[PDB]
Amino acid sequence: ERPTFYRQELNKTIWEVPERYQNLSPVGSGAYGSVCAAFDTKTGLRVAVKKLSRPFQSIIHAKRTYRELRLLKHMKHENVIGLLDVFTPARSLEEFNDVYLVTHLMGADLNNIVKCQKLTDDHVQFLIYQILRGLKYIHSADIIHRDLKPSNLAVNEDCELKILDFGLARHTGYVATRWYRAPEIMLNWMHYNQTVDIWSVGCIMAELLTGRTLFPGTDHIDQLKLILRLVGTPGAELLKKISSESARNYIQSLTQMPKMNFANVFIGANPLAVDLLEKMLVLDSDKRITAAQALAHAYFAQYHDPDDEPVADPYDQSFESRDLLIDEWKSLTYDEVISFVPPP
Ligand SMILES: Cc1ccc(-n2nc(C(C)(C)C)cc2NC(=O)NCc2cc(F)ccc2Oc2ccc3c(cnn3CCO)c2)cc1
Repeated sequence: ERPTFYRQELNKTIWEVPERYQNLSPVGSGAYGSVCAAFDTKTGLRVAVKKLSRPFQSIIHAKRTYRELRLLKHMKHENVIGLLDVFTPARSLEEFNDVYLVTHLMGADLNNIVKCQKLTDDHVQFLIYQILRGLKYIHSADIIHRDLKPSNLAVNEDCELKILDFGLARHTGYVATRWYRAPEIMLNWMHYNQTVDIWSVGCIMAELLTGRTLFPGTDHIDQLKLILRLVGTPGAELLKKISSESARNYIQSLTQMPKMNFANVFIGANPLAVDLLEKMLVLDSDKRITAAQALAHAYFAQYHDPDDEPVADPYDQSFESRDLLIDEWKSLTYDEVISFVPPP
């Protein structure tokens, strides 16, 4: 049975939602959509609702819409956002033009937790453990997040964490994606692997330990300069792996920089935290630690449980290779909306 919908304007966006979702309030807004917090009067819990902006306006938007809904419908893990509800006011494919996605509202993002709580080393252990646990699951579905940063980590007052991706394309509480980006993806060095996300985790962990952005570059050139000042310039073995000629010629043109000893950078940190950082912030991603390996690191001895670090069910990404028209991406999305089944 179709719920009763109501309409409401909030910060210039028109929201049309089932009456179960009330007290809508803004969380974030950018070119691709907006997110509000609300109260779900069915369950008595707070939820976040994402409305895609004109999701079938172009091929790239239609495919993004479908990708997000496919992925959110698949994610079933404690440390990753999951889909509580997906709805449209439209009563048929013909009038389907808006998609809304619903998840459990977490207290805050990882930035706001730093303002509120004083993160001891135990807190850092627990928070990074959960990121890696969620990343192991995500990577096991052959998915790379690519956008990990503190604003994409949702945290409650109990310091329980979930990975999400706002996906709104915001630019200047601003947190730049580039500050957490591995150099090999930022500069298109080579066909990169899943451990670009581990680079991001290292940057986040560093910031949780020190209170400051590890590499706050103002553009990609300054970003790389800041990175190489810590980890040193690529040596011969890694340069040869930079298969982009333009990228390699640029790196080879820079003044060589020595690698720093992280024990002298992260003064007073748990030695095991320093050791993990040294394994995540490896320039050569063939040598960078994976999420599964990092979960086994002695830094996480208090939390690590190999029988409770689950992997994902097989995720069918054959849609990624298809070249479809807007109306075809729209119809596949509509199918996925209609087939959704709430979790129990
Ligand atoms: C084209 C594209 C775009 C994105 C993705 N993508 N990829 C992932 C992976 C699996 C890779 C991590 C996740 C997603 N997408 C989202 O995470 N979409 C956000 C979302 C979805 C909802 F259904 C409802 C609200 C949403 O936004 C929020 C915002 C803040 C929130 C919550 C909760 N707490 N808090 C903190 C404040 O209290 C939720 C894939 C493709």
